[PDB]
Parts: sequence; C-alpha cells; structure tokens
Amino acid sequence: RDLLSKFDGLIAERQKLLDSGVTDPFAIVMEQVKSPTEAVIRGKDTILLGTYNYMGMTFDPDVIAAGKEALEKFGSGTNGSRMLNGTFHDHMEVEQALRDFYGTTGAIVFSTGYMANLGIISTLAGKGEYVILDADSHASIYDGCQQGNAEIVRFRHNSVEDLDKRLGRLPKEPAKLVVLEGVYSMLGDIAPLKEMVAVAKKHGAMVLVDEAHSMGFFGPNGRGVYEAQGLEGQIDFVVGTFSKSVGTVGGFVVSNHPKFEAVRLACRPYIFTASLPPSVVATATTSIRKLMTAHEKRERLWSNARALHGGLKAMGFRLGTETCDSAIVAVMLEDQEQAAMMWQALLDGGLYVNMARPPATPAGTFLLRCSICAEHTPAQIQTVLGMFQAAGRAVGVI
Amino acid sequence: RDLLSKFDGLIAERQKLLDSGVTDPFAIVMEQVKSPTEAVIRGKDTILLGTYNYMGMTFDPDVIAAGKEALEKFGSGTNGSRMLNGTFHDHMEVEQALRDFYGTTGAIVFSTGYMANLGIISTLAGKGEYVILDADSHASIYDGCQQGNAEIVRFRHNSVEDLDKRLGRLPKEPAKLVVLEGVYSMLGDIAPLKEMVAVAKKHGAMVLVDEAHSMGFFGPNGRGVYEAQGLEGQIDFVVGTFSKSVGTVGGFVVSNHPKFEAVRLACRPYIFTASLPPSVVATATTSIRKLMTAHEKRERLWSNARALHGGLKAMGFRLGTETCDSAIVAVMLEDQEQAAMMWQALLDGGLYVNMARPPATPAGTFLLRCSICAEHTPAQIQTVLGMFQAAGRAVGVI
Ligand SMILES: *Cc1c(COP(=O)(O)O)cnc(C)c1O
Ligand SMILES: *Cc1c(COP(=O)(O)O)cnc(C)c1O
Ligand SMILES: [Mg+2]
Ligand SMILES: [Mg+2]
Repeated sequence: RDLLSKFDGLIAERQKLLDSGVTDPFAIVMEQVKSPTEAVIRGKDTILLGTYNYMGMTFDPDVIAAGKEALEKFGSGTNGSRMLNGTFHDHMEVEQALRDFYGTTGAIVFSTGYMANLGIISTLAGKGEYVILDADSHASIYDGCQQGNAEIVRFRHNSVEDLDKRLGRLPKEPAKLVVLEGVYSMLGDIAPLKEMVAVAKKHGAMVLVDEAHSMGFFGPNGRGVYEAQGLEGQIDFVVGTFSKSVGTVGGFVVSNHPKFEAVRLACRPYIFTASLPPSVVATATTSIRKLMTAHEKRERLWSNARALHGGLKAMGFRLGTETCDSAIVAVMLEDQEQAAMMWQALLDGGLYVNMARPPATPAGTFLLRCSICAEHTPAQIQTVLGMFQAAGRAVGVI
Repeated sequence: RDLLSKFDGLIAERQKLLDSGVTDPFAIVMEQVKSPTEAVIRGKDTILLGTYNYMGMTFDPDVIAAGKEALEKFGSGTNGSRMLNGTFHDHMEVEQALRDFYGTTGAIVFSTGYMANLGIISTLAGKGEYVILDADSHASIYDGCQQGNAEIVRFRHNSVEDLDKRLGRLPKEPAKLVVLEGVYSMLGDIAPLKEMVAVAKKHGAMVLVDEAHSMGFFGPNGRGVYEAQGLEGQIDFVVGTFSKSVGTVGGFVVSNHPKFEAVRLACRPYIFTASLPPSVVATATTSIRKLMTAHEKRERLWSNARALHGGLKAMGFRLGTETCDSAIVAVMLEDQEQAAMMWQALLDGGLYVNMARPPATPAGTFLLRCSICAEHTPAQIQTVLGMFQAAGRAVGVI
C-alpha cells in the first residue's frame, strides 16, 4: 500500500462504468472546434451543448485579434507575480474593464476563478469570524473555507429561513461574510438574492455574490442576478470568472469598498502565482468590454434557452426548473443507467451534453445538463430537440 | 469595523514605505515589453533582471506562432473542466510533451503551478498520513498542506539531519509524502536532494520534488536538480510550472506510478476549474518540446549567471551563495533602507530587479534578487554590473 491505494475505489468504479460500453465521459477530446457550437469528437461532427461559452465570445473576431496582437507585442507569458514583474499593460487594462463593467472602484484579477474564490474567502474572513454559505455551494467556495481559519456556517440549500435562523444564532460583534451564488448551476435555478441579502443585512453581514453563470445576460448592464433583482449598490463583493461568458481563463473580485485593493497585500493565491499571459488578459479585456453592450447575443441566448427549455419539457422530460430561468437546462433521469444510455445515444447521434451523476450530484439525482450559447441558431436548437426526441424514445424516457 | 479592518496594518505599512520616496515595488507596470530582457517602465527603457523567463521562451518565434495558430483554430478558451468539455487537442498534446520531457508515463496539467501544488499535496496525503516538508517551502506547498487533512511535519531548513530525525519519529505504517524543492528560490541555493531522497527512502516515504526553478537547464535532459544529482527513476512525483522556463501559465505533476492518473478522478483543483486556453497549452507544448534540446540557450544562461554572480561578488556584494549554483543571484543588504535605496537607484538607472524584504524574507534578511535569462547578452550583463557598481557606491554598499 502507498499514497495511491486510496484511489482503488475510484479506479474500480470507473472500470465498472466502462464495462457498460459507454464512452468514458471524463476523457472526451475536442479534436477540432469549428465554432462555439460545433466540434469534432471521436471523428464525428458534433453540436456542442455542454459548454459555458454563453455569449459565444471564444471566436469573436475582436477577441481573437486582441489575443494575437498581445502574443506578438508582449510574448507568451509574464514569468512573474502581479506583485513583482508580472503586471503588464494588459493586466491594468483588464482590471479597468471589470471596473467599467461592474461600476466599481475596485477590481482584483486572479489566475483562475477557483483561486479567486479560494483566496477571497480565506483572506476576508479570519479567526473568530464567520463564513455563511449554502449547503450546495461550488467546490471552490468550500475550498476557500477549508483554506481559511474562520468558523464555517452552512445553511440548508435555497432556504432564506435557514439562512436567517443560522445567522441569528451567531454572536453579533464578529464580522461575517455571507457567500451566495446567483445561479445554482446543477439545475440552472436562481437564488432568491433579494430576500437573502435583506436577511444578511439585517444581521450586519457583508455579502459576496458569485455571478459566474450570469455574466453578460442578467440585469440591465449584464452584471448578474443581483443586478436583475435590484440589488445594485448593496453587494459588498462580486466574484466571477473569465472562463464562462468571457471565454478565457482567470478569476476576479470587484467591490466599492475603500480598502478593497489592500486585499492584494494579503491574499496568498493572488501573490504566490504568476500573472496571466498577456494574450489571456487582452482577450478578456476585449471580451468584457463587448459584453457590456452585446444585446443581439443576449437576446439570442435567451431565445435559444426558452426554445430548448420549452421543447424538452413539452416532450415530457422532467427538468430541473419549471420555467426557463438561466442558460442551463437540466434533464432529470430516473437512474444512472438511463442517464448514461441517453448521454451515449445523444453523443453517437452528434450532440454533446454534460452528464452529471453521483457524487457530482446528490444520490438519486442523474442529469443531462444542457448549456445554451448565444451563437446556437434556431435551426441547431430544433435539431437538438429532434435528437432528444429520438434518444428519449430509443431509451424509453418520454 | 468590518472584514477589511484586518488590513489596516498592511495599509499603514505600505504608506510608511511610500513616505520614503520610493517607487511602490508592488505596483510596477511593464508598459511595453520589447524582448525577454527589455521593457519600458515608467516611460524608461529598462533591462529586465527580475523575471523567471530563464530560457527566454516568451518571444520564441515557434512558441508565438503556435499560440496564434491555436487562437485562430480553437478560439480563446475552452469554457469547461478537463473532466467535461475542456479537453481539446492541445491539452492532450501538452500532457504528452511533459511525458516526453520527463520520460514518464503519467502527466497531469493544472491551470496554475500554485493549483498543482495545492491539489497534489492535499489529494495524495489524507487523514492519518504525513506530509514532510522543509520549514521554508513555497507558499503553495504550505497551502496544499492547509487544504488537506494530513499531519504536517516541518523540518529545519536545509537540514538532512532534521529530515532524518523527524521522519524517524513517525509511525512506520502510514504512507508519507516528503516534499522537496530542487532550488531554494530566495537565495538561489540548491537542495541536497541526493542525501534527502536517500533519507526519505530509508523511511519508506514517497518523494515529490518541485523543479520549477531548474527546468531546461539542470541535468542532461534539463529535467531538474534531481536529474543532475543522479536521481532519475527514484523520484515518485515531480511538480512544475509553465510560468517560468516554459513561458506561459499552468502547472503539472508527472510520475511513473501506475495509478497516477487516477488522481484526475479525485483532485479538486483539477476538477473544479476550467482547463487552460488552447493558445496557452499550444505555446506550452511548443516551448516544452524546444526545451528538450535548447543547448545554445542553456549554455548562455549558465554563462550569464556565472558572469553576474562572479562580478557582483568581486565588487564586494554579499551574495546568498558562494558559488553560482542556479540562475538566481541574491544580493544581501544590511537593512530595509539600504535595499530600497539600491533598488530605486537601479530602477532609475534603467535596471529592474526584485526586491525582497520581510515578511517575504525572514526578519533581518533584505535582498535584491537577480534572475538571469538565456537571452541576456554578454553586453547586457556587463552593463548590469556597471549599474550595480554605480548604485552600490551612491548608496554606500560596497
Ligand atoms: C465555474 C465556477 C468557478 C470556477 O471558475 P474557473 O474560472 O473555472 O476556475 C467558481 N465558482 C463558480 C460558482 C463557478 O461556477
Ligand atoms: C513559482 C512556483 C510555484 C507556482 O507556480 P505558478 O505556476 O506561478 O502558480 C510553485 N512552487 C514553486 C517552488 C515555485 O517556484
Ligand atoms: Mg476554423
Ligand atoms: Mg516588439
């Protein structure tokens, strides 16, 4: 036995899944990517319906030109931390783009969204302070809690009442951070932010909202669910990512707090890593700025989501949401076998969606998660619906 | 008081430093970067001597062409995890390049080196197991320990004897991970890996060596200090980064362990983040492959390092090492004021080096850290030495 013996269970489980004849869902390779909505997988032209490229920015010609120009002018990397030699022209640009996008005075970019959550949670809340979060929060949020020294207070998923009761039992004096997500990504439902933020404020907590799954398409300025729910000016910190709507890699936190940017002086995941490559921050800058006014894309995204959500439900699929509330549409299946058969039939027929099974989801929950793109055409969405009808029948969903 | 009140001390300290008239060392912006060794800072042409671009790969024409081609062909980002939709052609390529570079069957790429350390340490060693590390290990290694549930065992810095004594007192049965760095980056000295690995093996521990500061220029194949010290085939895991010699962003761990790649199934910082952009993994692939045989660069790097190290010592600077053992040359100054005055005079004269003061360094240690590049010319190195002589005099080092 050695350090890897602990993986024997996971290795056996994987082999059991493969024994069913299914393609390994954790080893899919996009051999070619023709556009935000088309790839070649296993030598087959395939519609993409399992990416977080919500606004189709990855092939935007301005984004691509900015990336190429940055490679040419500044090279492939920075070879240093933001606190030393790794802040180039384009890093300053991308932080200003976030200030402009969110209407904040402060903006701190990290090398990943995971690291932004890890860092901001573990740095803001110290010993004797409290981080209060939804039971089903993103892994990076839990990892930020684990990385820090604060008291961690979970509340029942999606429960305004349990948030209120749990907050109310904490001592009044210590500072507190309530961490919320605008969109619950598993099912694509929306958090009751207006009510939860009111509860947080009643108890004197600061609020951090993750708006990774809403950027560019919720609220008048595309700032997120909090903006859509009228909370502009009430959110202490907003965390996000460059890997979804923005279409690259990176993380950020924005704020209007006067001391915010002193976080750079303390935050270990900000300090102890190289800054992002020039091309990454140049593509992010361009993309963020375009997202401020990408009205045609926003309209298409929501039109597509409504057509997919409406079509799957009408067919008889059980969805994670009664109404189309986000760009994630989750199809709920009865068991692991049904989900795998559906996923495989879709893939073989030319469609890629994400499958989620335990322990990614709770025991008893087996999903196909579809994520819509501004650049899907109405034709593609109908093709997808046809594919879902054909697979749902061969498998016997529906 | 709120969550940011804890930063009042750091804010006051920063203001005290600025009160001396020094440029803020934590807010330097590379406005233009002409080459690996030249930038424009504060409107002034400046020689770069504080980057980890050891092999000058960031402006390599093959690296740049690969990045541009990847933007064009695959877009700006992947919008998904490696376990879902984020593995493109170029991700498979970069992991194969690492296998070829290190002669291993296993290779796992992460979105940063920080995350590779965070993830591999917290995933390999669980409850009831031990992570044994040097007191002065990199922050990411300590953060990996904090993220995991293992027992953490620090040993006195650079002490083979204390490693042996501390290891020997642990229970025999539980699995153990000894984590070592090939190059101690603060001063640029080298770990006694041959002796430490022998000690680790005597006690039945697995060994993880970080070779971030040696890639491409230690050992016959450029694999690192462990290779230079004859330890090929004896190291269980080697961790590294794409941000130094490789010249982009990203992290990795390589191994020949038969179960290694099952780490993908468990490792939270691998699973819960987007994969790197196509351009990043394409530039990394190209760079890694060129590093396998970059003999001219290697020779220049070491020639430059020897000239800088030899020249600074002869001038009368106290260096962190008696002999030129790495591409980091650390100048030790008597106090914080001396270091800041030296740093400012160098900057104003057209040279950028890194300054390190407490709490980055231990109390009593005040450094200028020079990092050499394969692409520095002998002329630049003499210019640098002239600048060090001029500043050392105006300040009164030397
Ligand atoms: C996607 C996501 C992250 C991680 O972002 P990456 O940039 O991919 O590391 C963090 N939090 C939430 C809620 C996310 O959805
Ligand atoms: C630079 C470094 C890291 C971090 O690498 P990044 O890729 O910049 O996140 C981790 N460990 C060591 C020893 C390092 O030197
Ligand atoms: Mg094309
Ligand atoms: Mg140029």
